[PDB]
Amino acid sequence: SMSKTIVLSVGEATRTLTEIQSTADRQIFEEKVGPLVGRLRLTASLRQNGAKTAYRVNLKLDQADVVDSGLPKVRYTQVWSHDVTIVANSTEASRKSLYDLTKSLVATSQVEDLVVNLVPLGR
Amino acid sequence: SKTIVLSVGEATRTLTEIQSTADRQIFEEKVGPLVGRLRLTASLRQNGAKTAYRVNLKLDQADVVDSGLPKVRYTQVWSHDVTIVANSTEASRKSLYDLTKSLVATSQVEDLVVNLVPLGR
RNA sequence: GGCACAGAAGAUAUGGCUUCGUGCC
Repeated sequence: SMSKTIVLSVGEATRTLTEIQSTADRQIFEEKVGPLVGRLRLTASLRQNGAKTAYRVNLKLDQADVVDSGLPKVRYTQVWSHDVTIVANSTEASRKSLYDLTKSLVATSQVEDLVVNLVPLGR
Repeated sequence: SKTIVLSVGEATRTLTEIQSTADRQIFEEKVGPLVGRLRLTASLRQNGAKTAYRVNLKLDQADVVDSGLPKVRYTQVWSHDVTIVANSTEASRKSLYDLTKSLVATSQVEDLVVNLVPLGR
């Protein structure tokens, strides 16, 4: 209850990423299940540019593939990172619109097909 | 012609392909002035080793104020970089897809992008 | 020379870029 988390729902299941590191710049959430190697991990950071005219949100989801013939071992890692440029004097509506448009984009079957089957966008 | 349709509430935005190369495509919302049209750029490439693919997706949103003559004030962007291992299971790829679908839909992520509120509750 | 790197920093984004690091021919 008291560790901070982000909870991801995939259909009927939910997957809780527990915060394992927090610094002024950066945050790391990891899923507390399974082998200690290759746990699902979310790295997130917020940063201003030198001019203080824009922000950069970085989010990075690392999904490792662990095989366990004896003791566990990460075979490979697949990653989906995000890089969001927010302008400091932007209207809130402009940021909500970017968010709304991306939530829709990622939710499309076309983007599912691209990532899962390498099928080009456009129908 | 080729399109992708995005749905916000009861509204839709139709992005239409205006360009393609062997490994890149550019979609715009072909509505209104040419100034500041919503744009999606999509790329697919291989590893140096040919053991992985990188998918790049980038949404550029200009802020246009139309007081007679349109002008871009600023542009905000949300880009994605996806690393897909070549020999991987469809299940593992679909899982990463679903986890990210869910990640972006969280109100924590909205709070981050819209209000700069750090993640974790 | 050429190439690799989910190495680091910068960039409101042809961000298919720049610089720096490390490694392979």
